[PDB]
Amino acid sequence: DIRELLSQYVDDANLEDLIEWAMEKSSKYYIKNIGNTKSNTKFESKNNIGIEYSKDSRNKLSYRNKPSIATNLEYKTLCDMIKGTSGTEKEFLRYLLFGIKCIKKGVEYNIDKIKDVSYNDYFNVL
Amino acid sequence: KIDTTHVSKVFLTQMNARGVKVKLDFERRPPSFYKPLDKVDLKPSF
Amino acid sequence: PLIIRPAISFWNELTYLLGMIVKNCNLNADEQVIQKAVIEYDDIKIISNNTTSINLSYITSGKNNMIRSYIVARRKDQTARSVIGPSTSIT
Amino acid sequence: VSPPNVLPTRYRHYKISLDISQLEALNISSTKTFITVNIVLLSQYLSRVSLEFIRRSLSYDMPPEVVYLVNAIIDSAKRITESITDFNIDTYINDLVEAEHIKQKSQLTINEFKYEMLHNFLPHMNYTPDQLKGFYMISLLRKFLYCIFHTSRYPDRDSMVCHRILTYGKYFETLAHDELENYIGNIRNDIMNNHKNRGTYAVNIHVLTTPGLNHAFSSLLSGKSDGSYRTHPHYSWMQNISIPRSVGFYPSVRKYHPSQYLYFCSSDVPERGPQVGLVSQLSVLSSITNILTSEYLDLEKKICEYIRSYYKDDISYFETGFPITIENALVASLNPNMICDFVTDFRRRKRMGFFGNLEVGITLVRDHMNEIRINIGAGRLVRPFLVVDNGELMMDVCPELESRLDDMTFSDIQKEFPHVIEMVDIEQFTFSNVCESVQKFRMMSKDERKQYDLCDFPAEFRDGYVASSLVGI
Amino acid sequence: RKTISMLIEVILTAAYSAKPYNNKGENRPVCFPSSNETSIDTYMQFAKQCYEHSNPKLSDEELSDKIFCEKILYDPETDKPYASKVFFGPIYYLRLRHLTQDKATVRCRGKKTKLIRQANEGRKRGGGIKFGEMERDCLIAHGAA
Amino acid sequence: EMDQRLGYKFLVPDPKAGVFYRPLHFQYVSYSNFILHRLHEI
Amino acid sequence: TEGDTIKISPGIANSQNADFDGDEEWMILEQNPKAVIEQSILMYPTTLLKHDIHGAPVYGSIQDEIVAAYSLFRIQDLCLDEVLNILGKYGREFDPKGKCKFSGKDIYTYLIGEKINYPGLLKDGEIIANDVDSNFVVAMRHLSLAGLLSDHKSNVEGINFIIKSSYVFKRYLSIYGFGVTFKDLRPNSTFTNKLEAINVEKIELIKEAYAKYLNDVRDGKIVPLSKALEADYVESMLSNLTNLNIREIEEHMRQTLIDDPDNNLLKMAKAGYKVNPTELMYILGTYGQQRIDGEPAETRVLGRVLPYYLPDSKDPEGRGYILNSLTKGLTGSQYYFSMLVARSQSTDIVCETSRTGTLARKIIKKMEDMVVDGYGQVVIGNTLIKYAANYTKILGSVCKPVDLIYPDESMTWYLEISALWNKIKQGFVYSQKQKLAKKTLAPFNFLVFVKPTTEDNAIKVKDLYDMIHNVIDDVREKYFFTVSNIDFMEYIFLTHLNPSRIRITKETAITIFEKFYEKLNYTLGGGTPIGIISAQVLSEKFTQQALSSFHTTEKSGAVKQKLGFNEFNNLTNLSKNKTEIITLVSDDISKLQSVKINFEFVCLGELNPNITLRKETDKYVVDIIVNRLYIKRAEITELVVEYMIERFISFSVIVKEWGMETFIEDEDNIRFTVYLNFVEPEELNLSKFMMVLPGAANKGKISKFKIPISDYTGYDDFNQTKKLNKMTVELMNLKELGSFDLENVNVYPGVWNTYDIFGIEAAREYLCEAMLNTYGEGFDYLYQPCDLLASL
Amino acid sequence: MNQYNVKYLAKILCLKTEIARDPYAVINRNVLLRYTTDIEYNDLVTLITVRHKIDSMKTVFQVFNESSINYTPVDDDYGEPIIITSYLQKGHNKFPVNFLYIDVVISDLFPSFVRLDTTETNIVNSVLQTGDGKKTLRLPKMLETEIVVKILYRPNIPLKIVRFFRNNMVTGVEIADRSVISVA
RNA sequence: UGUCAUUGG
DNA sequence: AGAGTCCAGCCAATGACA
DNA sequence: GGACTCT
Ligand SMILES: [Mg+2]
Repeated sequence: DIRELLSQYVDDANLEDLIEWAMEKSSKYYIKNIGNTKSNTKFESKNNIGIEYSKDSRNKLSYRNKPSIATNLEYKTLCDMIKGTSGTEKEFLRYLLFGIKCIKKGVEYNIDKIKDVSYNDYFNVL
Repeated sequence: KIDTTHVSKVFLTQMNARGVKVKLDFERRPPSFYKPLDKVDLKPSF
Repeated sequence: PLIIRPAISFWNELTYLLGMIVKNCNLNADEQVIQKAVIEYDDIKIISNNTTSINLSYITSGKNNMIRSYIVARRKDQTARSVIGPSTSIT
Repeated sequence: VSPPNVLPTRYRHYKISLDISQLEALNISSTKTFITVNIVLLSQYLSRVSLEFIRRSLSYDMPPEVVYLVNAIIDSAKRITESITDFNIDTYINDLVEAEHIKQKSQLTINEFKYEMLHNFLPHMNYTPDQLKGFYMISLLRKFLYCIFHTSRYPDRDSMVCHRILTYGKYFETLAHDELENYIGNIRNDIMNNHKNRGTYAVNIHVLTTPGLNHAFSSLLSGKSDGSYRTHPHYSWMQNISIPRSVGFYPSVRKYHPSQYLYFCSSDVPERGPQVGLVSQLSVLSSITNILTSEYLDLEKKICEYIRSYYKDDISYFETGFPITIENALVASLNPNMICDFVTDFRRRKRMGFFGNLEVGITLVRDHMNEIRINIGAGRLVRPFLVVDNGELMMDVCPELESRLDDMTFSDIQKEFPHVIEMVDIEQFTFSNVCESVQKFRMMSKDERKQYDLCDFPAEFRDGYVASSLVGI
Repeated sequence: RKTISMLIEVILTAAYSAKPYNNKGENRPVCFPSSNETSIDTYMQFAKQCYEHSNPKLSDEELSDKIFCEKILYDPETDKPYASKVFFGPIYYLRLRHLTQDKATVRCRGKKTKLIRQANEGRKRGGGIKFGEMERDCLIAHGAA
Repeated sequence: EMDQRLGYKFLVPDPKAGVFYRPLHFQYVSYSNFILHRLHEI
Repeated sequence: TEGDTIKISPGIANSQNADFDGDEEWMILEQNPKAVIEQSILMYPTTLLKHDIHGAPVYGSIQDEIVAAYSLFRIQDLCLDEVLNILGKYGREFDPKGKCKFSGKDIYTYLIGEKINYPGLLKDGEIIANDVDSNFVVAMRHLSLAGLLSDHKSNVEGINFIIKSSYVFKRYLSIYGFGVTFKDLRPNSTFTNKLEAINVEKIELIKEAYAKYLNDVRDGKIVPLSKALEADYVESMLSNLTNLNIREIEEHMRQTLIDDPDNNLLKMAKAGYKVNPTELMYILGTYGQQRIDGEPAETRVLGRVLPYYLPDSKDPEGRGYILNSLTKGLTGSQYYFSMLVARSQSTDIVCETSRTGTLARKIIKKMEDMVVDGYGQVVIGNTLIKYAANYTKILGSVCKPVDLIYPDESMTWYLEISALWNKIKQGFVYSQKQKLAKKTLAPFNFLVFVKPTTEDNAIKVKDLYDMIHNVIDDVREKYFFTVSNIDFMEYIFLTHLNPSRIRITKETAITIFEKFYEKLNYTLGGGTPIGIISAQVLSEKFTQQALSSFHTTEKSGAVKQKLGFNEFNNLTNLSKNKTEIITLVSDDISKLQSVKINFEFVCLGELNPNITLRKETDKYVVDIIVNRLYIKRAEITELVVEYMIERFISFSVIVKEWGMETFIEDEDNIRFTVYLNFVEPEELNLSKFMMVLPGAANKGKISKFKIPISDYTGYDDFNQTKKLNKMTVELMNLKELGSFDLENVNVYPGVWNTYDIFGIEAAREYLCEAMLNTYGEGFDYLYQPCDLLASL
Repeated sequence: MNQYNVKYLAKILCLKTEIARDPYAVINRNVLLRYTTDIEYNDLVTLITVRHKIDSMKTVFQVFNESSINYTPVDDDYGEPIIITSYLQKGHNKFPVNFLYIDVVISDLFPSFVRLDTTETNIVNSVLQTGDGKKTLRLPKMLETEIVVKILYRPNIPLKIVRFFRNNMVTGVEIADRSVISVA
């Protein structure tokens, strides 16, 4: 049913490629809430301030503060992506929304085929 | 009659001075008798 | 007995601690001062945090206690100690 | 600590505490002799200047991750300012003085207590205006903010850049000071008890006729001043050089720190026992400075007269400036566009003997700490170096030096060829660019040589006298 | 142990013994510092100049044997040389303060301490050697109960 | 070679500056500063 | 003897860790008759010839006698008088058969005096090895000839070989001499000048390549690397220069020994005493990179170590790489870094000596009451620890680690051998399936009694199988009481006496099995202090490795199990409330990737973002321009970064309202734009948000170690392997792993999670293998002590 | 009980099925080569069908949470409900949630064990006799609340000795015995 | 009879 | 979550000091 | 300085 919205947003020439990439990279990179308590070494201090800020539980709210300042008004798949989608299709819609923004920007939507800067042309002497 | 070191007796008397009573028990072993045993050959059989 | 506190000779601590016990053993005397004398004769670290006081617990205090120093190890007669060297006439 | 012409000396150990949870409790805090104030408000009291000034001063040459903490502590200071209706800084300071005055249950009036509290603040800055005390607190806050983020680019506490060393006479001076104060205090206690027991202004001769100093000078040689004096072991003739040249660091630590490298022997360290990594040995070119009190006062007066006579309109840069301090006492605040014009000229006048001394340490701390430090006291490790002035070796521009060297001594070289050899201390050595060899200097381009301030002597001068007994280590 | 400077010290000591004086005739030492920056070939050239001042003509095998301090040594029993040349030369050698009779201890019988009635401690007092706890572990591990 | 001779000039005694024994001169000056001037000040 | 010194033999010196540089030794005389008999029998050095764990001889030859042994084996074309001069007082019963010219192999054949065989060493008494090296004559080596001679007859024969060998080697040194001169090391300046020019060419090539990379970053043509990867690249270039120096030193050693074949330095290098290409690289080549705590020396004040380098100097020579050698002489900075390593090693061994002593005393007092009882079992108190001591009920000095021969279908009885291998094949694949066992435990050294024989005189094949099977069944009944699995003994006797590779006579097999029954009957006895012997061997080994600095610290990307004494002490401490290294092995990488994404710590600040904010009416707007190569180097996506920032801003207290948008700036940039209004006071909360934003916007468990997915080749058996993916996580509990699809995944936790899930036997097994792994490579003989500790 | 920790329980219930058809079998992961599972997952009851491969015998286990237990016997049932408890409890059909955080039967740390019959128990008890009078050695101990004792359970055969087949780097397999002691 | 200092394997 | 408590290799040798 | 236990 999302092909209606995705043909509203972009052509049907790089469409199911976008769909399969968003599906497998959303089911691959799905992130839960993992740990980070102070009952369990040191990074750079500019990041360590925020890290030991985020270690404690009193700096976090008990329930999620929903966003208020309205963004993404050209692409209003967010209107369902707020709370109609919460399982795998939420991150699937997020990934295809990023792909739609990249392909309307006219640039590569993947990150695997953004190929590495090979640095062993500077460090291959002797 | 006991045959212990002098430092053992000094240690036991000082532990008695701390209040720990140390009481030793002795073996009144039953008198044992040697009886003859059968022949045992541990060499293998080929 | 006196065998745990012999006459020290060079030119006892427990005898002095018992004397400080018996210096408070009177009918017109509190149980707190007798209790403090008994405690610092037996174990000073119950009421204090100082070492080097020769009390009863000195025979069971740490590495230099009585068993580790004088029972499983001792200084012996018929002993010797010397520098070593090699020998070719010695197998 | 007070300057050495102020007897008896005053020690004041201050502490600044910072928490990201409580940025309003940025508390300067001593023990039983000072109040617990916000340091931004204390600098506002001493310097009499706005908080936007302190924000612009702490954010001038800082990386942008430090400016966030600067803005946070300035906003917490403004919040604790606005929390009281019509805030006055003198009223808040005096209220804290009143509160700890009645808290300490001291039997003293409030003018004496307030003068004793606010005049004995910073004994090393005892007779300076209070605005320089406030700007000293601001530069200390700046060093704290930099050390919070870049803690490895700050001098470690086990470093030799941070410490001074006691010689033979300093033990005797410390013990004489302690026993003189004990003698006068015993006389005072005896006089007070004579007035409060019998009622006549008298003193017993049994208290007065003993100074308490004979027994102290006898027990000074027992070494118990942790491990100063000891029984001389008569192992070798070399030990009479080995022991009075060895420096003990008595309690990270005991590992070989880079600050111990040039000024101490690398190989003459103990390898076992309780003092392993604790006792170092001076190099053959390393000395420890001694100075008299008369020379100290003349030297400090001449350096302040040089700072105020020249650069007369350019030493008032308290916002966006380099604080020129002499023995941690903040004296001036130079223009940031003049610092390399200052320090070099200062070195040009140190080797010329313009100040009456040749071992005046002049450290230029760049790298967003931004301070000029002048050290004149005793107990510093100094060493001769070869001067590189503007990209050329000054040893290589004196042609008569090779023909006149054998018929002249070291002081004759320092007087007649003054810009050839500089006496550099370990703090000035740590914060400068030194070249390792003259061969390594001469194999460089003529533009790489402009970066280097000094040049080193050969490596045989980096060993002790015990290590010079060995060959080819 | 990679003590390379000992060989250079023997080479320079032997080169001093060839020529102990300078060109003025005065006793000059050989500057070989604790942290040395002159190469080994400069010391070989100095030793060559010393040995060529001593004997004004040598075969170059003899000169290379004198510089490197190699010598053919002879077995004193059979009066025949060994297989290869031996590093042979003079060096400054040091005696250390650890003598054998300062450490030599023996006790048959002697005093006993008053409390525990075991042997006394010191070496001036003629005490015993402490049969410690690890020696007790060793005699337990031998099976000698 | 010139810096080595300049460094050797520090090690030799300096009779003009009052340095008769450089390996222990700072300790002599330390004790002299105590017993000649600073004890009089204290 | 003469003098005031206690004169010991040098042959016992390595047994006591003794030098003659001022060491003292003590004596005690215990003249009690029971003690006299026990001293005469049990503590005599002939009784203590073999080591009680790994069986190698405790006595042997030292430094000069090694090279004397080598040169005595290599000598040729001697007269009878020269041979008798070398032999000395042992030339009395020397038999010249019909020869007039002799060699050193004839001297060795006379010295051994037995016609025994051994694979790789002996054949009919002659040494069939190429050279005699330090593995042949030095104490505590696995190829000792005295060990083979005492495996053949008795400890008296091994002690006689040691005495006679030391006499003959010292007579060789008296006749021929041995000395190393300076001319053997550095005969001229040619090779050292060549290596100096090579090093000063290659290190300037390294510096110019690194400067080209730095200038390409500085002008902006490439994005910069992380500091860890940059340090790894420079580390690889300097390691390549070090290996080039090593190869040059090895080629010089080869060319010198083919030019001057009588070089004494290369003679003691070939004999196996203390000279290798690395020490000759330290003398003649380069000194290498000086490591402190596994890395170079850390940067102090002004981004440097010494003031001899510029502030924030990228010079690798100023971080501790030494270009000079001991022949050239180290410069001042190089001497600083060498002295830093030396004084660090001295401080570390002084700090570790007392800790090793405390742990040694604790383990000795725990294990000292564990003995072998009258039935061959290992007990302590009234608890049975092991059913059979040393898995054989034979002494550990008699037991021989023999080669494990995997089943081949060319063998005679491949079916029975493969059936036994299917029975015992577990445990031969270990170390998280990374290692396959190459050695097993023969009950005694039966290889010295094996003589080859032509197939007409050999024992019949079925009769040899009947003999092996009947002996192993009788032993399993009568000696192990039908409660111990000794199929490894039958496997050893079936593969090593296999007629497909060796034929033996009937009397050879009778000799072997009679010796087997003799070792089962006479060697091990009740009351053997196996616990204190194992504890002393473990304690002596970790003390030696701590005082010798044998375990070098090295840093890597993943979290690894540590090696050495502090890891051994952490293992025996068994502390509860600490994190454990939990290893996840899987055939498919998707199941490891799903846990690696969720557990690996990535923050916004380590992604190197470009964060800039500006105030606007109704909103403070923060633009976060991140680079996409930084997102790919973190192995995450842009949606992961968006989720990190969104989770932090949506759950924070100081933010009152917010709204997020994602812009595309390039294929090199992604702009996360946040619109914000903070909780009043909004300026202080603004500054606190801008301070904590690069760190608090994160994901995963906070740890200093990353989680890289490794891979290796794991064993299912000897003949079948598979590629396996590995992953290690520092983790306290096992609870948060319970939300993932961890099916068909091997999980190796620490000791307390293994106890709480799998039980006490798996905890015992983990403790065994983990305590063994702390000693390093080459210490498999410490398996039997460590098990004895773990079972305690 | 979730959709992931029921497959690990299915691997455990293959070993429980093997013990239910032969109490003196050797339990390791190789037993999993002789069985086949089918899982019907639901948040009230999960049905796990274990099938023997060659004999085609089926056994249906009904897996419940500790709170909601609705057990009526289905055909081919095990005879007792399998309960996933929150903590380690006493009972052969009560598996705690920590046992099923990972896949435990396929692990290298999963042991190989047997229950001894009366002949092997008599041999072990006569080996443990010290010969002197009525004195006896003791086996090392193991708690009854362990997954080995839960797998090895038989209703009228009391489990006192468990024989373990340890991995051994030098000998292959080693035999040990633990004695099962009581809890609560 | 114990502390402190220095040193050795 | 934070203080109390106990633990820190073995065997030496000199001298000074209470 | 660091690990175990009671609070
Ligand atoms: Mg030695």
